[PDB]
Amino acid sequence: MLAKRIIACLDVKDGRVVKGSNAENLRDSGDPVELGKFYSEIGIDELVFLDITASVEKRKTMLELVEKVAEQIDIPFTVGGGIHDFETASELILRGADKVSINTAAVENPSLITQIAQTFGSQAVVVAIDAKRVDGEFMVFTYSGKKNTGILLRDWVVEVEKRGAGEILLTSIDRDGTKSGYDTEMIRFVRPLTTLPIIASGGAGKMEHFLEAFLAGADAALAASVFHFREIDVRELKEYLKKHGVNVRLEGL
Repeated sequence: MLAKRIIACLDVKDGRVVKGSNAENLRDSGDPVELGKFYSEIGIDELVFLDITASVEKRKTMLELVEKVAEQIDIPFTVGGGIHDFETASELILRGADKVSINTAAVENPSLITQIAQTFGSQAVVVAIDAKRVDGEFMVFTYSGKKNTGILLRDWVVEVEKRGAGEILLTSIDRDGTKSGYDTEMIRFVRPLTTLPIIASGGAGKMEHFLEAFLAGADAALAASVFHFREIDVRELKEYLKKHGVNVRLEGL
């Protein structure tokens, strides 16, 4: 059966991971190399490096992060945050990013998905879909959740797979950071619409939330807060999930 993955989202500013959380077991929890390597060693399956500024000097600083991270970590990582075009995605993958996450640029140019997939393989292209329920209908939002595109989530999911994406990173904006649970209604809504792996994102607060995301059909669970704020232990989480039938990888724990 398909693997079920636990993925940590590391928010990045100026090539460093947003700090303020005290990893007194680490020398510098702002270092993407040291932090990513640590997560790799404690059982995280993949990383996402999300540039949350996505703007000034982002291009160069993210390239340097990729160069340093790729040579030191042994689990896959995705980069995202303001990847606007094929050349930017290409540079990141060529420097060692395993995957790139595109969102606004994909909505505005869906064949960008296909271009990356054809050059680098579909597995290198993650389409991040940020959605909200708008008057009872799931809609796609771009520009960090500030633009309702008026595109129905249902239609965009189908198009994204048609365009050759390898995975969908499905973020419920309205649960993100709330620690209130993943948007399992959204996950369940998307599940029958695509055969692609769905990375659920936004809302994780406790181990049981991960179980619910997987029961809703997620193939991976992404979380920022619970790892950033050191609220959940990765090994304890995987043991609990495996006990409840979820096909997580316990190797190396």
